[PDB]
Amino acid sequence: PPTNAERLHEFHRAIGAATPERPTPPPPELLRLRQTLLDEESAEVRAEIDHLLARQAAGEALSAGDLAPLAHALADLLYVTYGALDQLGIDADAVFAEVHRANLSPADVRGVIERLQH
Amino acid sequence: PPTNAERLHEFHRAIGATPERPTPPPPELLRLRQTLLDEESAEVRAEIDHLLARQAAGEALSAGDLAPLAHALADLLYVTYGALDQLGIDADAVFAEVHRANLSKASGPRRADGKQLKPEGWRPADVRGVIERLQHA
Ligand SMILES: O=c1ccn([C@H]2C[C@H](O)[C@@H](COP(=O)(O)O)O2)c(=O)[nH]1
Repeated sequence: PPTNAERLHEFHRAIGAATPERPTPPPPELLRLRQTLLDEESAEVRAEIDHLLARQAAGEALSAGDLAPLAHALADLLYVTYGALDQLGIDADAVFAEVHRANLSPADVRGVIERLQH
Repeated sequence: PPTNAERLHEFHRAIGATPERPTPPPPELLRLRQTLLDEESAEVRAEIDHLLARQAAGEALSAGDLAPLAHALADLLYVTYGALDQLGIDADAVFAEVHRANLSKASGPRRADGKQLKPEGWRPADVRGVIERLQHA
């Protein structure tokens, strides 16, 4: 099964978006787009959390189905976060794995980037 | 090979914190996840602003210079995956549904900054149906 990071690679290739094989310093325009998309989706997460909190405050008993907009927005946020890493040429899974290693047990992301060049 | 969502599950088992099926959370837990999302987002925002300033000064960035951004981005994945896992929601099921509906945008126009937009007749992911599938075994 494809990982979510590999899925981003498929998406960018299907839309004609830069998706380099190895870590690649980016043009400013790429950085600016990635910041915009991250701001867009994290605002949507925030708004969907605010709706849940407001309903709960008024006594509503949330159902599982009631979580679908927030889950959708959280997945959208994953999507643009992975997307930033993909457009930088950086294997997100390799960086996530090193972060996970440190949390589970210090993350050397600089070392992962260096290794990804080769 | 474990996915990143499954790694978050492992991490939550290791620290003593999560449901198997979608479960409405207590409000305090929501406020907590928002706080964690807000802290890692701000790190990402400042690091990109950091790199943008260096380029505006004329610096040619190297791949090595990308490590704090890559680190901040992975921390953001971690707490975003963590949010879905504490909700009892399988991130990979949701993501696969979001992904299929993003692939279907390929023929749409593009915004000036490069954002892919939706073509005529596009239809969104049915994340409600994913939740119901997850809720009902
Ligand atoms: O250039 C783009 C345009 C869209 N998306 C994905 C992120 C979200 O999953 C979703 C957001 O699209 P909008 O609903 O905001 O148009 O599409 C990208 O990854 N890159």
